[PDB]
Amino acid sequence: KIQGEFQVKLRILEKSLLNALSQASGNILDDDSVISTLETLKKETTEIALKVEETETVMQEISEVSALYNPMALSCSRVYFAMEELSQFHLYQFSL
Amino acid sequence: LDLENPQYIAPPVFIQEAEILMAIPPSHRDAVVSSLVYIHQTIGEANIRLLKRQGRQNYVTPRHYLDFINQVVLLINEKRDQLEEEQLHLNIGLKKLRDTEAQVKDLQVSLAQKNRELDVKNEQANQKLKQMVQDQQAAEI
Amino acid sequence: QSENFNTQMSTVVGDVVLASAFLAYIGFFDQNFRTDLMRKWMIRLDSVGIKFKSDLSVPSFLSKPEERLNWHANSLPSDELCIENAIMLKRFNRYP
Repeated sequence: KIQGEFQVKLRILEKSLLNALSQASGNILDDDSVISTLETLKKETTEIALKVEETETVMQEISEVSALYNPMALSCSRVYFAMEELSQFHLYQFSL
Repeated sequence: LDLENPQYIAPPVFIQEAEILMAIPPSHRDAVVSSLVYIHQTIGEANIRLLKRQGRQNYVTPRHYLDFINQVVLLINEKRDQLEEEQLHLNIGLKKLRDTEAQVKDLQVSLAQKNRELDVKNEQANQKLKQMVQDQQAAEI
Repeated sequence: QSENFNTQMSTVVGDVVLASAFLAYIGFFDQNFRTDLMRKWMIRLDSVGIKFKSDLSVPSFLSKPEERLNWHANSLPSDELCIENAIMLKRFNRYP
């Protein structure tokens, strides 16, 4: 979910890099806009090269925990439909 | 709606279809539009399979084809636009990088020209410091 | 980031077609039939010669990640099925 910031923070940071370039073209090597903006971009860009280190944990934990519950969850499904088969007798009517 | 593609080729199967309406060599538009017909028909098939395999019944009249076609155009207008705007920013911006690098890449070389000169204006000048010692010191005799 | 789009912008034609049919014919059918139909539509787009994401995700391709989460919060099954229906009940075009 947090990846929603990664996109926007990078979306704006890109517009600043350009809006910061439309001022240099003269004092380039000695300008803050063309220097800071770009520096900020590089640093915060390593977020998917540094942070993702934990992502592989979630992307894995989820599947692992699921297979550890799926067998149980599946049981409920079958247990349910068993009742849905009881509808055969007008009296035994069970809604999900 | 531009459904024409220049790099298209129209595979053999599609060609054998276009004939046995679609300009000699099947065009991209034909590829898409022709498929729309295929897709629509598969449903009739699927609806018969249902009634058979399962116990339900469904129908697929032209009303759907229109809902389908109308849906097909609406999305290609929504997705294409968002994609273009996203390419507009990428293109415009990328022009600055390729260009700004040219201004800097070359500037560094010009700056290297100044240092390439200093090596002569400083080393050869510093050589005057050698003749100053070799002469003054030897003159101290 | 620019290269990535060149490919995305090339499959837009196919993704729209597939996603469209999904929103005008699928709805009625169940998992089995739904899955089957999709394969046919894709096999067709290939036989003919049209680019499209191999593993296209209609639900995702037709709704931001922020929109979905809200659906579940508003009482909606978290299965792969209801998430698809949620998409149909949104971009619908002939009163659900």
